[PDB]
Amino acid sequence: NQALLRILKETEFKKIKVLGSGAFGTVYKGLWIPEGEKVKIPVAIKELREATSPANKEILDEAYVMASVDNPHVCRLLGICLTSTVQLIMQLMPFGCLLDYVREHKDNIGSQYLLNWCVQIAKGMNYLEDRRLVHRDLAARNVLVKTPQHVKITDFGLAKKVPIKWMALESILHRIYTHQSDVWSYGVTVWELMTFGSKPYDGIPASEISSILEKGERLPQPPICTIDVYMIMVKCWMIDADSRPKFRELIIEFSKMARDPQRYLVIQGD
Ligand SMILES: *[C@@H](CC(=O)Nc1cc2c(Nc3ccc(OCc4ccccn4)c(Cl)c3)c(C#N)cnc2cc1OCC)CN(C)C
Repeated sequence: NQALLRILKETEFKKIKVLGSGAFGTVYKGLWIPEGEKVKIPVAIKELREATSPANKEILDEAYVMASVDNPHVCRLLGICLTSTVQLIMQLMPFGCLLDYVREHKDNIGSQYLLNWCVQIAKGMNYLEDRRLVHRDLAARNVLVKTPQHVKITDFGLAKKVPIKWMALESILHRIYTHQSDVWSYGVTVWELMTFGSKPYDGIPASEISSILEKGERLPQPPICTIDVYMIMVKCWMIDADSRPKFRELIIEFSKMARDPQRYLVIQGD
């Protein structure tokens, strides 16, 4: 179709530096210069190394699926460069990533800027769930910042070495991913959010995990974060999928907290 996805050619941009990496591919702050038109436009870029190639085209059929998303908390794909390597370009969000960013400013951060981010990310999925689209990878590192008040969800639907420290039991056990597997990736993404970006399990061996969970363990309570909140992070880490809390229920609960965080997220700052 002729969606809102713009197909560009290698003669419209040229990376300039490396921002992030790891996962499927990397990313750089290239410079888009629409052909025939003029306007040094800035944009990122992901040169996905490989995947599996199970035609060299589907890579597109999905793009449009990435270009359809109609959510203010779910980054939408701009264009794409098809060739010896697929190039994913999009609007450059000058702000870091929910991950690093935060980390950067754990000082005067805010009980609100977070008690939302959790509502912004949760509100982001509730849409993906309504579209039969599974992320497969949800982490502070996979969430951009279009403003310390407007966060969006990047990277998702791509898969269509692994984030064991995020995935669930099944996904780790029986490579099974569902609208329930993320609810697990979420409650965590926030934890790293509450503990101002902190590699969960710092130490343990990705392997020893499948077990550590088999008996509900580790993943302490983010000092700050109060109680009722944690129950949200934990209740999301249930071994019985049908036990977790669908985001639709996560958005209504977080919105009930944000309207008075000073009492839900203790902090010795302000
Ligand atoms: C955080 C480092 C960090 O801040 N990295 C970034 C990333 C971006 C991105 N990210 C991004 C995401 C996806 C892209 O494409 C594929 C795609 C798009 C949408 C949905 C699914 N898949 C591309 Cl090309 C880039 C964007 C975008 N879009 C814009 N600006 C970014 C800035 C940036 O850092 C800026 C300093 C922790 N590291 C591990 C990465």
